Amino acid sequence: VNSFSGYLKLTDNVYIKNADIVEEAKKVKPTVVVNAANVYLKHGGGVAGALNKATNNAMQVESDDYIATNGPLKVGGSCVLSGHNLAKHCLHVVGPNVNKGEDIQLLKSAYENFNQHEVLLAPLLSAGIFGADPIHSLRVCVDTVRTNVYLAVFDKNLYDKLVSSFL
Ligand SMILES: N#Cc1c[nH]c2ncnc(Sc3c(F)cc(F)cc3F)c12
Repeated sequence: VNSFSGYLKLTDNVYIKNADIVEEAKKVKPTVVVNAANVYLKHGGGVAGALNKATNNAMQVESDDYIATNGPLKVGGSCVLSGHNLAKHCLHVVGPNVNKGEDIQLLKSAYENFNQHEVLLAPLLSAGIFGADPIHSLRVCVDTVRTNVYLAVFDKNLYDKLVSSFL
């Protein structure tokens, strides 16, 4: 039993809800919140911009030190950093950005990072400003992630479409 509330169950391990991931993280304080990161951990907009703002820029400060030490992530890769006031940990996962020409096949690799954590609160990877089809992102999620994932979908209109078209 966990503290996530109001989710629709899609599969044995994938759950979904119309919610603002920032407000959902602040309420649940999950072990792991997933950020829709880029390789530079520059959290400017989309989910990353919103998560970073909620930490009062502490996520960005931590991230800049991480990059100065380690260099950029790979597309499809991830790193674990602090969750600050939102979660115990933040798993920064880089899905391919379609508006950058990156191979959508890397989306499966990106979701594989979720399997290193038993339970996660997460957005759909590569959705929103990363330009991929959210219906496709949900399909890859369900077909790749084996651990317990609670998906927050900000757009109520998109959420209803994701539910109604789910196979
Ligand atoms: N900005 C911003 C946000 C603030 N809270 C959020 N909670 C969830 N998602 C997003 S952005 C987004 C989207 F619009 C569509 C999609 F398919 C995947 C996404 F990550 C935000």
